[PDB]
Amino acid sequence: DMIKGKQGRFRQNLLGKRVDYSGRSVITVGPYLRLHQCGLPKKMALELFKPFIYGKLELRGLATTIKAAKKMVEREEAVVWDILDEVIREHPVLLNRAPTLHRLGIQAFEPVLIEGKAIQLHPLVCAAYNADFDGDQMAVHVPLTLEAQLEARALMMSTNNILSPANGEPIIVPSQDVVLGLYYMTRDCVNAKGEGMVLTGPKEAERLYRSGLASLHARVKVRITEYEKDANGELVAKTSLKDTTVGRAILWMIVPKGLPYSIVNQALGKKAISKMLNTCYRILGLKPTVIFADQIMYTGFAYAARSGASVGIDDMVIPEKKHEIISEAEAEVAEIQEQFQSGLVTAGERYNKVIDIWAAANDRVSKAMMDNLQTETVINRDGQEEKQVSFNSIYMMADSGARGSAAQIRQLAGMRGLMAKPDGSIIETPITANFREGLNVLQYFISTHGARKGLADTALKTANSGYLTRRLVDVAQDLVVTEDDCGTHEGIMMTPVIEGGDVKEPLRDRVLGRVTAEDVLKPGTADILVPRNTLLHEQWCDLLEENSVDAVKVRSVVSCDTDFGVCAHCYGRDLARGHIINKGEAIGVIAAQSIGEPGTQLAESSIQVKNKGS
Amino acid sequence: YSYTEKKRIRKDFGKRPQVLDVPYLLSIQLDSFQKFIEQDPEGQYGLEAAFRSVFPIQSYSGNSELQYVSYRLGEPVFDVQECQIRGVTYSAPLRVKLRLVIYEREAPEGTVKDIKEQEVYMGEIPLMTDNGTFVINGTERVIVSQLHRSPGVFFDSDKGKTHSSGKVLYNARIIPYRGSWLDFEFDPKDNLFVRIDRRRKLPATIILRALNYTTEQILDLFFEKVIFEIRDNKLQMELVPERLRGETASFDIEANGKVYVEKGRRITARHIRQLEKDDVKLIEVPVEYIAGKVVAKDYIDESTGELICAANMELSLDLLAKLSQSGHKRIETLFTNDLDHGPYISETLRVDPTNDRLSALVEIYRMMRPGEPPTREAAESLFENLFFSEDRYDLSAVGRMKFNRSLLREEIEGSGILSKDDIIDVMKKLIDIRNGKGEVDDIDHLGNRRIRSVGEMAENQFRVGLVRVERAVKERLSLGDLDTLMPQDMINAKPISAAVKEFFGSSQLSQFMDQNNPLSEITHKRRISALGPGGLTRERAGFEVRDVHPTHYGRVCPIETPEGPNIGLINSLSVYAQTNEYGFLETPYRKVTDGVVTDEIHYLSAIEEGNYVIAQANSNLDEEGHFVEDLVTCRSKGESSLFSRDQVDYMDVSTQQVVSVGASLIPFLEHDDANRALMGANMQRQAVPTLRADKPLVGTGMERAVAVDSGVTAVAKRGGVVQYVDASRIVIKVNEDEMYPGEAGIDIYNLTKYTRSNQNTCINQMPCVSLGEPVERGDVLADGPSTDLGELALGQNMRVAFMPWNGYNFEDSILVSERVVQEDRFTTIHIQELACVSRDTKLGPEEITADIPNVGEAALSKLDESGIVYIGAEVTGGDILVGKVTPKGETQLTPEEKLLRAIFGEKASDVKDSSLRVPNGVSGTVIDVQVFTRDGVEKDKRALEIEEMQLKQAKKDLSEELQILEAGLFSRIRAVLVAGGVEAEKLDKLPRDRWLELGLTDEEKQNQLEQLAEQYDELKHEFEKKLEAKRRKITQGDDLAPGVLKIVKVYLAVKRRIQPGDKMAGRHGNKGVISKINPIEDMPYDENGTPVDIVLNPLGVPSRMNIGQILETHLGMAAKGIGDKINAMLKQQQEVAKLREFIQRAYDLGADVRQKVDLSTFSDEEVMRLAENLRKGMPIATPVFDGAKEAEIKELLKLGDLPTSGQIRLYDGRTGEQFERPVTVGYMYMLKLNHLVDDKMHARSTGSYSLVTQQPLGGKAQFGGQRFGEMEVWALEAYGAAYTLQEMLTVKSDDVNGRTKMYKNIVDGNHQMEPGMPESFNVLLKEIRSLGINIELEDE
Ligand SMILES: [Mg+2]
Ligand SMILES: [Zn+2]
Repeated sequence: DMIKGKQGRFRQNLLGKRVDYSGRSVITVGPYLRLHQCGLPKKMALELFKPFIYGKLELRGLATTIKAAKKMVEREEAVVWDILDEVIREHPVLLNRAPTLHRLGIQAFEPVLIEGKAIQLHPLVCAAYNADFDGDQMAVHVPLTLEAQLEARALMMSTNNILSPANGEPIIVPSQDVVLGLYYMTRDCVNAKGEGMVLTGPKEAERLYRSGLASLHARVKVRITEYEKDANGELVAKTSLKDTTVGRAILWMIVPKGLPYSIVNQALGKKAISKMLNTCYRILGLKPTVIFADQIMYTGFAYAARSGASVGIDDMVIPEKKHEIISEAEAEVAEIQEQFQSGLVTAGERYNKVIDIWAAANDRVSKAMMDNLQTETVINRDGQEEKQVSFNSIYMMADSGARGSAAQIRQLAGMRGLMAKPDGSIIETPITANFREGLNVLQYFISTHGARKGLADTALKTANSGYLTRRLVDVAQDLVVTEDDCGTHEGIMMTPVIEGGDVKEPLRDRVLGRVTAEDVLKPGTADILVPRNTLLHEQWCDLLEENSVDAVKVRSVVSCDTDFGVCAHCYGRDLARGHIINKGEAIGVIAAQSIGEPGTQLAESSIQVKNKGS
Repeated sequence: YSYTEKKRIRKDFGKRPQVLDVPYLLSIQLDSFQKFIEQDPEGQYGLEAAFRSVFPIQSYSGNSELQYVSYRLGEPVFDVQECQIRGVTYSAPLRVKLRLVIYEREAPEGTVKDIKEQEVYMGEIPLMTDNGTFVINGTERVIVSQLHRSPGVFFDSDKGKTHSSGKVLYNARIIPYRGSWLDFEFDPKDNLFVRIDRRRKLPATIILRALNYTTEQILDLFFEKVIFEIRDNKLQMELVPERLRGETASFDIEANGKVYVEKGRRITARHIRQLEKDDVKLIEVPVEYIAGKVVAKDYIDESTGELICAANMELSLDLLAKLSQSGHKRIETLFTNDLDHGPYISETLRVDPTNDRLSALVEIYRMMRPGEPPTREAAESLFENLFFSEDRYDLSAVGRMKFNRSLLREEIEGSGILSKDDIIDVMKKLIDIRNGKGEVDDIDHLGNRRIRSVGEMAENQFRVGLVRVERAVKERLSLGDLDTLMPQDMINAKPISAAVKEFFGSSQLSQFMDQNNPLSEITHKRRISALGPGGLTRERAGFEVRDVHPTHYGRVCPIETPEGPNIGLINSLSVYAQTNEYGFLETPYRKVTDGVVTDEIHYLSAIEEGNYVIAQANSNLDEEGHFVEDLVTCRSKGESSLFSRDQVDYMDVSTQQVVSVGASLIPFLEHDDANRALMGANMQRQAVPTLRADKPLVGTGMERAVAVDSGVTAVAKRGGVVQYVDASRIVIKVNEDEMYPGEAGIDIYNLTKYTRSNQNTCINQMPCVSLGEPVERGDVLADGPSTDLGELALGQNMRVAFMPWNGYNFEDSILVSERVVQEDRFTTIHIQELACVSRDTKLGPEEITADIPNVGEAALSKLDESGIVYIGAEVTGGDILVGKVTPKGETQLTPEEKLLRAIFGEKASDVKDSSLRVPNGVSGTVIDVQVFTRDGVEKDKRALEIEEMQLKQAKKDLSEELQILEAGLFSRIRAVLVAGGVEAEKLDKLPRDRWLELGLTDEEKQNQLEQLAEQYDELKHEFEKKLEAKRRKITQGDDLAPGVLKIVKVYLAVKRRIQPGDKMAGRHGNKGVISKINPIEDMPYDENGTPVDIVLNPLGVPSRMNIGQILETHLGMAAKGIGDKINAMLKQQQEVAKLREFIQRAYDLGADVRQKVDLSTFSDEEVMRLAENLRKGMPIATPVFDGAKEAEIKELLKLGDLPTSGQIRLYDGRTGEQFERPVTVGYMYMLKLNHLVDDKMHARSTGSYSLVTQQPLGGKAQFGGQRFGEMEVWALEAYGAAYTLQEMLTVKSDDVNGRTKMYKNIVDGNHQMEPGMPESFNVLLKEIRSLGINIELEDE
């Protein structure tokens, strides 16, 4: 029993040790921080770095011996705090959050001494940690040796890990407040103060906004000088007059040179911001992307605060024609039930009919609510009136992609649809009321059942996930990249998976960053498009898009020739960095983590061709 | 209204009139324990039942019977409060009357001797307090009720997972209250198998064999016969027409001269009707048809005797021929319809190896006791005691009721033991349902789940103690001599008290009271746990068990249950529910007389509820119980639909009866999603009492019920007038009505000040009333923790504004203004207890003296001569809490050295200190000290002060009562002295004590003066003896454990202020961590200049669909607006008239309201007082489902002269510029939860390491490091981080030389390392080598 088992050994004391120089505390927002830093309470920092303090105190000669250094720390004089500030300067610390699902559960930050007993965590990384500020705690370790310092700053630093190891897409995307602020900033209105005046640049736009002589969103013609690296790395300024809003210019102040103005010209929602970050990374590189993200955060918070967006009870308007629709559907259900009591239709048929008519009524009310709420701002220009995409705060929260989906909008202001009984069968009468109104005992009771089942599901799902990912990481641990290139020509012929109706996933994304098994020819023979095995980066993928290559044989890890591991070429590039895989990287563990962590949310008569083809 | 109610009335919205008032909330515990003790004649539930169950105890044929008469509960030696103070269990001695009777050894039976024992003492039984809890060692414990499967028989399906080929195999399980389990299951081959509790599955018929039934009897009892007659030729069969249902014809079915079914045509419905109307009984049949059947009985050759065919043998031509020639006209075959009627007992008999009774008993014995040769009587006794012994196997009265109901018998009362007819009917019902003429039971039905409360479990455990002691006494009375011993050497109290204290103390369901909130206590006491003994484990339990059954309606709360891993297994009980006579759950409903909705209420259980059509509570009734709508919405068999007015049988009592108390406390529940209500309630039960609780601006009205029913408030028992008010006691003069005629006196209530609760919170009571105020029975005298004037005030109500403020409320985090900490409104007091124990070692007892080796006089400065801290001293971490010395032995000093010691004064006995020190990093004030001395030659100095402090108070109380009685006696002495010669001039000016020595003319009057003098003496002498007794009880040593000389307890109290990192929450499931304290100037302010208190993120609303907070904010803004208006009108003091007009127009506010308030109070004073209490804002009461609609909120906002839309224009406190689009502001009632950052925060650099594996200690008391688990290792491996992981693995934890070398190297300002091999690996090597395995570290 002592050897075997969890409590006994290997798991507990030989894979699950208890390190020194470690702490734990509650996490907090701290918006003013830079992306690459973290707020650390004074007293814990002093306790951790005690021996460093003693060493430096003795080096400076302020204390003759170690006991005098201890006494000097226990008095806590100004000199001690100055030495602590000086030693902490470039020393990085490791932050960890209890369920380390993937490799982003441990990251390094530079600490900044602060008052208080709470750790301050940079907002952008919360998504990576799956961290929430509701009493979650985090542990903090200190790397001691020089190699540890170099490792923390090089491999683990926040700015070096912007791409998820699972897929190439960015992890640090703005979450909720930032996107709301930016959305508020970029949306335009038909008529406001300062409509159509011409500004020489963003600086006087800000002059106007801060002085209250012009609205933050108002259509205007501005002269702007964008830069484009179209030549072989030279930037060419093109300067012209565009018709935009004040807000988009204000945002434009931050934006680095390389990006087209068009990027900001639109509504700038969640998707738009994500692809903005993507383009900024692909064109300029890492450092501009980091600084641009920080600027975006700061400006979003500031102008979100200036907006003053709130939520009152009258902000969610019950559609006027709900009651009619419901009474009509009730009359229809009554007619179908009476026509059942005479016995011309089975019970199941009546069941199906009622469920379908109720679904139709739900769709009707939903569409009526969206029509009512969406475009209701009938504000007036000089003379006659006009209508435009409303500025209703709940509507902006829906449309921006900041919080909520159409389903939740329905759940707030419409009827909250059908429910499932324990066995999965659907109750005949739905919940016609919404949270703005009041439910009654039955409808509540039903929804209570729903929520209970949901919660229990999440619990068991988490347990099963954890277990599965543990097995996965266990099996694939020993696989290592041992050789540079095995030199095989073999590979798997990869096509775009066209499941039924259309192209669920295109080729270009499917092939990006894979080396080719053999040269592919244009649709006309002897027109080699790609030499023997080349790593397919974005430029090659776009080149393939310009042509009409359909299927590409690419070297796969399974067919790799290397003994006892894999070679760089057979694997490919994809990483948090962009380049070909480096020899030595443990791809087994990264693969297992990447597969495990997301695992917590888990008639036919005629064919009809959709597009004109052979 | 009552007086405390007249003090501050709460404006109640709500349209429907409350017909039933909330019952006593603690009914369960009190009623159950009352039923448990309950000295009663007729043996019902109660100790009496146990005694009669176990008694009479007869010797092993020794003819010495022992009889039981009755028992008596001794008077507790220690009252509740003093028992808690002194750290002993509050209990009563149990005394039982017994008789020993000895007969004549060799004569007709007749009592030779009967001796009656003088109420022998058989141990102590703990008593329950007034509130329904138990003090077990000076700690308050709660015994949670347990939900479990009721005894009886259940028929389950268990399909899907049966070999994954369908084959739904049914099973009947018989579970008794006391005894082994019985199980009947099927098999793919339709053989019905029995499996003793948890063994292999045998053929069922064996049990029928054990019951003494022969094969022919069984085949008679179970299968339906089929008759083949031979009349004049060829095999004619007696046929019941209705049997032909569904059968393709295999032969030509001719009958009575006419072919009916042609050979080959399947019998059609036309043919079936023809044959039925024709009344065909017998039909001739071809011999091929019979050439396949099976024989029922064992047909022997009656003439010669030789057997031919056996019972249940397949027929062959030779057997048919022998039968036909033997002369057998009537053949009985079996009916095996492979579709409906199967050969089940037949096939079981084929697999059944046993034939005779003896072989069956042998097989049973070889199942129960494998390996020992079975002897007949051993098997007989084993089998008898297994399932049919009254003592071992008992179902219940309830078990029997369920058993008879399952087999559809009208009779409820049966015999406990399992009779054979029972088993046969059970197997019949099982095979019947297997055919499909019956329904399976649902485990989740509350009709199948019974509640075992405290008294029942205590009774069971006590019975177990009795069976132990009975076997023991049995043996002792058998072996030992009969007539020598008296009935007290024979009975030992040790096992009874041992079993009872084991159950009460170390059990899963007996747990510490969750004592930080009144709500926490009250909800903890009314809990129903499915864990504990005979309960499912959480991991094993299926999702189906943890679902909410439609039966829970109005009995258990669907929404209040911990959201942790054991979600769904707790299910706090609803408000109005009660326990049945049998321990089931029943809920009230109002009767419906065909048209009128009457007022008589009936309590219905689950099954009874299932049948009827019950109307909803929120149905509109006008003045006579008539429905406004013609078709109303009801539920009849667990499904809702529309019924006509004159169809409803019952109607819900009130909207609240579905939900528990916790959910009923949340306002605007109707607008909150069930999930967020769940989390809100679960968290809200963790709130900590603040310094001065005030009240919720938005409540539900249930607050007074909860506060009163919990025992935290002080409530008047007999109404009277407040005589004396102090912040320690309230003294009341009783009213003459309730005043006892003989020896009444007055009532005195001593309050309890700051003591430590289980959760380390403060428990302080404040007086409400003032001198000379009249109080009535049931008013709130003193406020308990976090309650005001009778109302629950869990937290405090502050002005919130919903807006994002420079991303400081980014996520659920919360921003708070420095004004909140300045005003000191979220600061809580906590309380740690510390204990120093001085035991007796064999090298010598340790000492408490102040002479402590090599300590500076700084440490002694704060200690008195006795060695105890001064009361009121401020201490810090590391200071010596108390002084103790460890004895030192075998010093063997040289004589010159001894002389030196003598002159210097050095003590050989000491040289070591065991003195307790304040834990690291905790600093507070010593508020209290207690001393417990097991042996002590005399009371210690400190003991004397503490005894006098308690004593003087007790003395004061007795003196006060005595002084009142003396004043009365003196008044009466003056009234007698006035008779017999009036003397009022001289008397009143001479002292009162000079009235007994005075005289009067010799008459009966002199006799009366002597009477009153003797009464004066008697009152003095009774006072003195009661006082002496009380002082002897106080002084005596409180019995401590063996080996401990004495104990000193010290209480520290610490004031913790709110700071960044603490967790704060609302009532609707919104959470957050306080992120920053802003200066007053930065906070937003309205035009008027009032700043907001909390700035809360709006984005928490849409995805977390809790809309209750928005309505709460609006209504709270309305209430504070009215309160502001009343404060403004009151500061100028216009006149009573204006105030009355304004308050009346406010209190009315429309119509249809059940309020009826104002204008009955004294025209000026009581109105002025009520205005003073409401000037801070008028408290509202929105009930759960009969709540305030939007229009009413709009009206209330208008009455205050505020925007009806609930949004205001706001100015940015930092910049001064206006915010676009006005924002929602208003007051919300928020709570501070028990998760305080200073308790959570923790760090270590280097410290103590563990003994065996030289890793740093685990824990918080000792510094302790974080656990770098395998997942983190994997995380590091995903990176190329080899050196960090290496140092983390060896230098940081496990390498001893490595850690010291690294410490020195770091100190030197160099950063390298020397990894070495971890010590734990060496431990692993040593442990593997301890087996027979040689594992060596090779080298080359
Ligand atoms: Mg959290
Ligand atoms: Zn390869």
